[PDB]
Amino acid sequence: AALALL
Amino acid sequence: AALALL
Amino acid sequence: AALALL
Amino acid sequence: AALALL
Amino acid sequence: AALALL
Amino acid sequence: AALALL
Amino acid sequence: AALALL
Amino acid sequence: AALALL
Amino acid sequence: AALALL
Amino acid sequence: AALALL
Amino acid sequence: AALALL
Amino acid sequence: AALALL
Amino acid sequence: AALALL
Amino acid sequence: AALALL
Amino acid sequence: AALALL
Amino acid sequence: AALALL
Amino acid sequence: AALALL
Amino acid sequence: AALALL
Repeated sequence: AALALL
Repeated sequence: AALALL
Repeated sequence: AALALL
Repeated sequence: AALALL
Repeated sequence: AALALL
Repeated sequence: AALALL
Repeated sequence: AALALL
Repeated sequence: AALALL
Repeated sequence: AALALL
Repeated sequence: AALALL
Repeated sequence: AALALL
Repeated sequence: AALALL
Repeated sequence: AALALL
Repeated sequence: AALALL
Repeated sequence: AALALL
Repeated sequence: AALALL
Repeated sequence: AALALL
Repeated sequence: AALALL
């Protein structure tokens, strides 16, 4: 899994 | 922005 | 699965 | 924008 | 499935 | 706009 | 199926 | 506009 | 089936 | 079935 | 507007 | 099923 | 707007 | 299922 | 906005 | 499941 | 904003 | 699970 909050 | 690869 | 909120 | 690939 | 809200 | 491929 | 609201 | 292919 | 509201 | 109120 | 595909 | 209120 | 795919 | 309130 | 994928 | 309140 | 992946 | 309050 790969998660990003930008 | 919010991104997810699952 | 691939999710994006922009 | 909201995008989903499932 | 592929969903988009723009 | 709202698009769906199912 | 393919749906569009524009 | 509203389009459907079923 | 193919439906359109324009 | 397909229903529309416009 | 109100749309339904059933 | 697909429902929309716009 | 209110959208549902079921 | 996919639901949206916008 | 409120979005759900279930 | 994926939920968003924005 | 409130986001959940479950 | 992945949760965010922003």
